[PDB]
Amino acid sequence: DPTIFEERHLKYISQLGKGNFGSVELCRYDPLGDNTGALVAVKQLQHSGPDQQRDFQREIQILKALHSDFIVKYRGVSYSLRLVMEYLPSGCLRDFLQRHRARLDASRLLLYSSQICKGMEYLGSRRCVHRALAARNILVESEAHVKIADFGLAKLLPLDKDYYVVREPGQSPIFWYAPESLSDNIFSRQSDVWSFGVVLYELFTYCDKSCSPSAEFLRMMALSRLLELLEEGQRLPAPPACPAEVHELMKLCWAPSPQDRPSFSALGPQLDMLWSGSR
Ligand SMILES: *CCC(=O)Nc1cccc(-c2c[nH]c3ncccc23)c1
Ligand SMILES: NC(=O)Nc1ccccc1
Repeated sequence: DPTIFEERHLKYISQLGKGNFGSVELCRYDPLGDNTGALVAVKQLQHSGPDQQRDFQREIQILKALHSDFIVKYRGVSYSLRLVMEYLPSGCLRDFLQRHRARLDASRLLLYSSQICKGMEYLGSRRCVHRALAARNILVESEAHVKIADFGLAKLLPLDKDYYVVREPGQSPIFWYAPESLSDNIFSRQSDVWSFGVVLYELFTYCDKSCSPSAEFLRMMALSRLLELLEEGQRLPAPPACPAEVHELMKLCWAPSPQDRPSFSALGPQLDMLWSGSR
């Protein structure tokens, strides 16, 4: 098995991020001990109950089974249990957009949109719901290439259903979630499409803090209140210089009824042809 990384050869470098039940660390897999080894990102749990340990075992199996240019690559595990992934050096898309705004044009955002869409299309085809999709957990491999990451809330669909219900949703951020998620804790590939709409909003505002989803809710008046806005048909406003056709795609992603939202398969070509027509 080349899929097993020895604890002793994973050299801690620094922390990339920390949740409440887990963290990701930049490490060097340095078996030769000369610091020529490759950088990897390593996820582990802290203060984890047995429930979280099982979830993490599933998460590892899910990520491992996904083979897409647009999904963060599984490399292996270390055995206590640690998930080893490729390191994507440019970090999360949210911060990247803020930092490099000036050198990213509409074309580039469409490229990212298209990559994320393909990624989500691929997920759907493995009957996986991501749920957490947002600019803060999409990663940047390069200026020309993003990938979906953070499968901490990802779940495979029941084999007899196209959605699932979660019993306790925790204290996750509400501004990316579809109404059926907010009202009944329902999640599906069609709720993912809603979330993708919010990601398009993020991309095309370059994740400016003053018009973030959370900022725009506060202006436009917690869980009960947002849900009421959405049922009334209120949506995030068109980003300042957003191409009309992108804004329209967002609004479709945010259809009240899950069955009226476009599929990722239908979004893909529409985004790709806006790219051709912009560049
Ligand atoms: C945008 C802030 C944030 O939460 N970024 C973040 C958190 C945790 C991990 C990463 C990161 C950066 N490069 C990586 N490569 C692979 C896996 C995770 C990872 C970024
Ligand atoms: N999808 C969408 O428009 N949601 C929303 C609406 C108002 C405030 C925050 C988020």
